[PDB]
Parts: sequence; C-alpha cells; structure tokens
Amino acid sequence: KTSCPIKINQFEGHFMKLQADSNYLLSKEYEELKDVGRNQSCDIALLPENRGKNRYNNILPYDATRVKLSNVCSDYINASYIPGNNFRREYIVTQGPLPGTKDDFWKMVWEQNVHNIVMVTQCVEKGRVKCDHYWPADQDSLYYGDLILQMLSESVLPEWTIREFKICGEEQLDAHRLIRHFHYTVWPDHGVPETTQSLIQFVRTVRDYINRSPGAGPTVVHCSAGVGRTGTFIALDRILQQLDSKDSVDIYGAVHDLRLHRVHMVQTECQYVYLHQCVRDVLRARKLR
Ligand SMILES: CNC(=O)[C@H](Cc1ccc(NS(=O)(=O)O)cc1)NC(=O)[C@H](Cc1ccc(O)cc1)NC(=O)OC(C)(C)C
Repeated sequence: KTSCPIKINQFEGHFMKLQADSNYLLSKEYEELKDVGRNQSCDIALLPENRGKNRYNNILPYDATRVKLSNVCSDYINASYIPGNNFRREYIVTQGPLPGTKDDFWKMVWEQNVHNIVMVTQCVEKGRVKCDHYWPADQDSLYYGDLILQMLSESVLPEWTIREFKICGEEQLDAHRLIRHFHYTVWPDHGVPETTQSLIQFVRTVRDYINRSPGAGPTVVHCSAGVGRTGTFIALDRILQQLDSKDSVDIYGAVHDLRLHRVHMVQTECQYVYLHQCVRDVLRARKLR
C-alpha cells in the first residue's frame, strides 16, 4: 500500500470522512505510514569518525540515499537525496548546519549545483539551539572552507526572509553562482504554521523562483533535524504541483515516497492533517472560480 489517490472532486468528502469520529480514519491511515523506509541502514552515519557531524545522533541519513561530499570519512554529511517524478535529485534534505559542519554544508551546495535553499526552522527555538547561523551577518565576504560567500541582499518579509548570495568554490561546472535562500521564520518545531494560506504562499513563491531559473539544481531544504518541517514543506510542494496538473491528489503517496528516502519525513499526525487542510482549502477556492 504505496499510495491513496483521491479524485479532486471527491476530496472535500474524503477529508470529512477521515476527520469523522475525532480523526479515527485519519489516524489509522497515518499510522500505516509509520514504518515506511525503516528497513534501511545508516551504517556510514554511525561511524565513530562521523559522530560530531550529526546534530542529532539519532537522526541519520540512510546509506542508500545519502549525499556524498568529494573526498579530502571526509565524504560524510547528514543529508539525503530526494528524487523527482521525472529525474534524480530534485531535493536534498539536510539537518540544520552545525558550527563544525557549515563548511561541509556549503561544499555540498556548491558541489551539487544547488541554486536555492529553503530553511524552515529558526536558529533558536524555545531556548534550544536548532541551527547555526551558517550564513554571513552582513554583506562582507567570508570563506567557508574553500568556498567564498558574499551576501548580496537580505529582504525581511512578514513571514519569511529572502537572501541572495554569491558563491565560488572549486570550479567544475561553474566558477561562480548566485544562490537564493528562503527562510520561513514562523513555523514552530513539532507544529504547523498558523494558517494554510501562509505555507501555500511560501511554497508557491519558492517554486516560482525555482521554475523561473535557467537551471536550478537540487533544492536544498532543511529545518533542525531535516525531518518534520522539511518533510511537510516538500510534501506540500509535491501535492500543490499535483493539484496544478492532475485531477487527483495523493497525499499518502507523497509522504510514503519521502519516507523511503529519509527517516520518517513528516514528523507528526498534525502535520499530516495540515497537508490535508491545505489541499482542502486550495480546492474550495478553485471550485468557486
Ligand atoms: C534533542 N533531540 C531531538 O529533539 C530529536 C531530534 C529532532 C527530530 C525532529 C525535529 N524537528 S524538525 O525535523 O522539524 O527540525 C527536531 C529534532 N527529537 C526526536 O527524535 C523526536 C522525539 C519526540 C519528540 C516529541 C514527541 O511527541 C515524540 C518524540 N522524535 C522524532 O522526531 O521521531 C522521528 C524521527 C521518528 C520522526
């Protein structure tokens, strides 16, 4: 059971049914996803030489889908590829960079031809450090390892901040590159944004920037662990594309497919409900127009 597609003209009713009896059928469906992917090993991530490279020693990339850095255990970063419907490597999911792994993070962005980064955590959340401030504080260039980075703009909007960076690393396919960074600043850990409208607009906005680019590379998405908030963002991106393309939508299949590639993408039942509320809301709006 890989997939549960719902005809869009039947979604409103499907979701009502799932929501009946205090989410009885919603919870049953959600729990069917619990073990997807969990047959897979993270032996490289567990090597003692890699210990300090993991923010959370229990949140590790599967061997089968991990992102590898060029050799300098020098290859290791806590990050995982997510293939697309049409081609490999549509997303890279990663943890919030650590002070000691930020050079590795930027190496990865450089080597993987990444032009867009989506961050859906704050650096400190309820007194706990969740992510290093791994980008410059101002417009003065700085080295991260053998990569030079310079912030060209920082635009603080109501619910996200967009930064543009120029980066140069060890030359392969390119020698210098503009990167955009999308930092969504209103998503509580273990929770959901306060409205569907907010994250739907964020996803649409990011996908807009992606789609308009002559060549985007994999999009890097991270929160603190690269699990709950990253999983929910990516799922919504996929499901929104489904609604713009097809007459059915498959939230269960989207989450299923993410979990094949990194541990338990989408952390909570509430996050699963929120994806359904998003789809419900888009469809209601569209029906009237
Ligand atoms: C200090 N360590 C931690 O907090 C770790 C790692 C972690 C995971 C997910 C997130 N959220 S995020 O991925 O959105 O950044 C942050 C941190 N947390 C966990 O492992 C949490 C622990 C937890 C918290 C609350 C709850 O009700 C049940 C279980 N477990 C957990 O996320 O389990 C998965 C990996 C199977 C999804």
